[PDB]
Amino acid sequence: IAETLTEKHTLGIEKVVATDSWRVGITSREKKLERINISAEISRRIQDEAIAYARNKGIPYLPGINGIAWKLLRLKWLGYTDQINVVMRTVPAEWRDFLTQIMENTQMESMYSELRKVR
Amino acid sequence: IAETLTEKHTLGIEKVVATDSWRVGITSREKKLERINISAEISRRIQDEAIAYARNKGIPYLPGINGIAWKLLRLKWLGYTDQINVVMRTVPAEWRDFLTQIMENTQMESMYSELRKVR
Amino acid sequence: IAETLTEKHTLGIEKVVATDSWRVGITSREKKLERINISAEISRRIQDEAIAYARNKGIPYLPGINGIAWKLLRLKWLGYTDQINVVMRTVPAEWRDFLTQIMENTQMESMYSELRKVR
Amino acid sequence: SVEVYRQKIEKGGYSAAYEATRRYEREEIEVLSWSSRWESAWSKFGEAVKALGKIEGAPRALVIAKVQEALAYMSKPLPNMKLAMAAAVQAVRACEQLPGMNRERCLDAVAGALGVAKDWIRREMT
Amino acid sequence: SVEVYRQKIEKGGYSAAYEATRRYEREEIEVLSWSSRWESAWSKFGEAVKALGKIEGAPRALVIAKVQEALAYMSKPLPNMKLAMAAAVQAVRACEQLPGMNRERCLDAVAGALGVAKDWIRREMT
DNA sequence: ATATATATATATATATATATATATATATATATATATATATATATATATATATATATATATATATATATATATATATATATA
DNA sequence: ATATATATATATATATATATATATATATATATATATATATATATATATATATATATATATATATATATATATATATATATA
Repeated sequence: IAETLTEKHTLGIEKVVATDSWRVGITSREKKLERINISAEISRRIQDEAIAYARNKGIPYLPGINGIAWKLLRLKWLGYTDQINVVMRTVPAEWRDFLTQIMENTQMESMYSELRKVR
Repeated sequence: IAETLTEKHTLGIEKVVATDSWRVGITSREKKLERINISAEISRRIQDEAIAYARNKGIPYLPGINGIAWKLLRLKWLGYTDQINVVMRTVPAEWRDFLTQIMENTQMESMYSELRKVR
Repeated sequence: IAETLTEKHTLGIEKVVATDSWRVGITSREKKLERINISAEISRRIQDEAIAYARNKGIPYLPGINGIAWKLLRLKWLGYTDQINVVMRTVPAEWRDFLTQIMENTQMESMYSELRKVR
Repeated sequence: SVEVYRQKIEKGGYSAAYEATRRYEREEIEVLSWSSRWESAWSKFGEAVKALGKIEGAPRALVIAKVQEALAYMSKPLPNMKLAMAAAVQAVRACEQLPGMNRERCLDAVAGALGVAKDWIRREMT
Repeated sequence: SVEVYRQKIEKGGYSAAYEATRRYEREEIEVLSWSSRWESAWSKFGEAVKALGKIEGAPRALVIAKVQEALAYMSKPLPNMKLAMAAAVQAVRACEQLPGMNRERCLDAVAGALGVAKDWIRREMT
């Protein structure tokens, strides 16, 4: 009767709950699921360095600086460097040294984990 | 039929009581639950020094001074210090020395336990 | 349909008798229950002093003077001394010496029993 | 962790949310009474956190949180404007560090969001 | 891998999608409310990508993705034009290396798609 | 030996339909594997907070229920001396 | 006089379930702000590979069922010399 993009999205969902392709989509992979493990580790590693940075300089802990430092880690891997340069102007002054601490100064532990996760 | 924010909160509850995600949300974690043990330990340590402070100086025990001293313990950890400065003017005179006793004079016992709990 | 404080009190009671949270609320504590044992001891210790006080001075035994002297024992423990002074004016004259007997002269036996109960 | 992830997957939240959605369209589910208590109380926190739109720059979660913490004290049955200012002067200091924002422009956005005078927050600043 | 391929084949998706279509034509399936929330939100991203039609040459996926990322920042309840221009200047640099494109002609396509002035992106370019 | 129908076996070819195997491509559906991104939904992991629920842990108190302990007395019932 | 269960006066401590005030921490499910990563299902952009089912182009092998041409043999049922 009809085929528009609102109803193509619906009829795709209808076949998913019919044949149960969501839960067999996850349980049949079982190899990509350890990327959740590695992502859980880098989130813990970045956040601990964000708190220790806040106590050595006496600045309050600025929440959401974990996610900013994690985006810049992933773009440094790809090569979007002028993406980085505008965000470094956007964060405040005392936290710019922390963001380059995650990229360059923790290139040993943290960049190897993203090099292991996308592999 | 409709999708507003009142009935989005409802339909999220109906999927919880259908598949029982609350109780399996607790029992699958079972590592974060020992934070309840450490939090009950700190609150006992704060309450016991509060009553001893009341009898050493002859002031009546002021209830709710546990919660004020426990909030300032966690903000000292993050670094919200002008949060502290307004609160220290808000409590009465003879209890200000107790509030800085939890923060720095019983730092080592109490700040380690928050350093252990959030870890 | 409605959410006022009368039927909020009801629907909390309905969820208690449904899942039996009262009888599992008592039996799961099993450590707080020894406070009933210690409260039984101080009630017996105060009442026996009250009849000995009535027999040494020849005054009739006054019921409820054991309950009054138990409140002054606990307010002394907190530090609410201005509440102590008004009840001392309220009790009759021959029984004022008994009320300071419980707080001071048998402090060592009775204030320790409160000090072990709240812990 | 993966193992805590798996145990919520086997409960089947995708199909269960789909069946509860279809039940709503066939009028088998009404609005729960918890939701009406939620939207009556939360709605002041939604439109007042959108009044922080003209703050630009960095992660603004700290200005967003302490403004929401400041509205919590004024909305008590016994309101405490003394402790509410304690969270407000933290939001002002957090707003000040951002590139492009001023101290007076952050006194504009914070006090306009809470709906109070500017001089109340400036008194506690010192 | 084939072992991840086979487990979706034995679930029978070809027959099940045929019966889902026939149920729709016999009016036993109505439009899900997830789709009404989808098409109301996505439709601004659909016509913005079609506005990059006059860019020619290479794999244009980086120009399309960074424009979609820059549009999404402006659509928040608290929009951030600072981080939006961060994703926008990556699209301009990725566009100007293609054979046939200039710096201003990529400044034409990006600022026309996002619907902003050309000088906002030129300031961040440096 | 002829003709109508039903079958087998030799060959060269056409057409309709059902299948296999070679190739280059388009389109509609069903799946897989690479990439950058958006949106809807289902889950995980970091943080700061508000709100609705249930759930522990500190405290001072009121009220409604359920129990314990110390006293003085009344009343209804149940037992003893 | 004494023990128990119930209701009621006065003077109290203690344990639980519920609602309510004030000052808090921790874990869970739901909705919302900001700053993010990872896995899945769906729809869409860009640049592709491989497998299947369908339809269509080009240029062909091979095996079936049907209809038709030409040149035959053999078995059956029917009608005829």
